[PDB]
Amino acid sequence: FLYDIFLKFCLKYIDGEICHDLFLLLGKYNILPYDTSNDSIYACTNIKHLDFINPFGVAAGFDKNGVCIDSILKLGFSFIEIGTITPRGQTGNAKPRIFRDVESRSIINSCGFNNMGCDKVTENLILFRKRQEEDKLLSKHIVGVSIGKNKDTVNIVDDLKYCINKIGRYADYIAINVSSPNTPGLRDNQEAGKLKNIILSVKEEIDNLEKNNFLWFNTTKKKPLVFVKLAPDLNQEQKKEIADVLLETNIDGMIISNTTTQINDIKSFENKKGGVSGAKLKDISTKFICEMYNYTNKQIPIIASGGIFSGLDALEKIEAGASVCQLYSCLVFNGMKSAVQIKRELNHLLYQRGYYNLKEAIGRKHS
Ligand SMILES: Cc1cc2nc3c(=O)[nH]c(=O)nc-3n(C[C@H](O)[C@H](O)[C@H](O)COP(=O)(O)O)c2cc1C
Ligand SMILES: Cc1nnc2c3ccccc3c(N3CCc4ccccc4C3)nn12
Ligand SMILES: O=C(O)c1cc(=O)[nH]c(=O)[nH]1
Repeated sequence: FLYDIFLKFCLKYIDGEICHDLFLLLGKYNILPYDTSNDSIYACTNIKHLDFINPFGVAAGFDKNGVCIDSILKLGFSFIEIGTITPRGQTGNAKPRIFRDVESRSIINSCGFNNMGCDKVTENLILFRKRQEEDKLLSKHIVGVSIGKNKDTVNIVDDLKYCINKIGRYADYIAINVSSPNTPGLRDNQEAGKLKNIILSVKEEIDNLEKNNFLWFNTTKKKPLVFVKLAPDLNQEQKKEIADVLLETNIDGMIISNTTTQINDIKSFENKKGGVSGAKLKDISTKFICEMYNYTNKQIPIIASGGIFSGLDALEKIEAGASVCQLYSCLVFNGMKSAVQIKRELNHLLYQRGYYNLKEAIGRKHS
């Protein structure tokens, strides 16, 4: 209630990234609210060995620098994708680079990987991983890392392999961000051939950490899984071309999806630069989940992202083929209550539809 009144005022009177930097500060000093519950095993999901306590996690770009991991996870989430991280720190693009429409529940952003750099973020994860040893309440909470490239870097691979060698020992999973619209020429890395080299080189570098170098100082105590974040602005030819790469390279998951450049039906996001996230992306990401779940013949697990605000929105994703649901615009528009309400909303529906558990619902639309 206290943070909900304050968030409403924030959305209508204070700048989007000031708000964002303000709440993250109230997180680093552990004064954000808490969601206490062991979470019903009813909603338990998994991607290989990654055991999620609940199907809801916080998507990348929220805790870019991993300075707020404990307080964000303590809001009722099972996992956090920290990043996107780049080898060297970046100030990103010119501000204001975050805008929101309340009536249509959407966000437009041209951040351009604003982060402290892989080395500083690694130290921030080391400190959370050290806390995770003493604090038992965060021992089953997964932390993923989204790895990217610096603006001026011509060879994406060198940057991705750099990131692995520093933060790889502390990640439960590594997300390859090849879908940023604010990093010039990055979506060109989603092309079948390039992505095949990317995934393989990234997987070789994770494998090499184990070959060359207690070691896995993460939740799993195992080597990080590899996920790729895909852009919704692709043709059917590319989406199927990618599927063959993901099936052959054996990617451990695929995050569907990132922000869109296609949504131009928002009047307040007209001449603002960046990708649109929120309630407008909802249907676009679900159909991309659907397409990819059948282009990859149900083999590659899916991490849903794009317009998830409710239990019905969450079930829509799970049934399309999603194993986990990633949040972002829900935390922005609905506030701190997001994961409490959405777990509750979903559990009501899982019972109402008659599923014994969540794992029974994954891809049941295609049944
Ligand atoms: C301000 C902002 C920054 C973002 N930065 C990143 C990022 O660094 N890496 C990433 O993979 N996604 C990033 N995203 C995309 C989110 O992870 C998410 O996929 C997107 O917001 C769509 O989900 P939503 O509709 O639930 O918000 C960003 C989104 C916003 C609004
Ligand atoms: C209000 C508001 N107007 N714009 C934004 C915004 C923009 C980008 C990312 C997050 C947020 C955000 N959240 C609100 C929820 C939350 C929870 C934990 C840690 C930080 C935050 C910040 N609140 N917010
Ligand atoms: O850092 C950004 O600007 C960014 C990255 C990403 O993957 N998606 C997004 O919309 N913004």
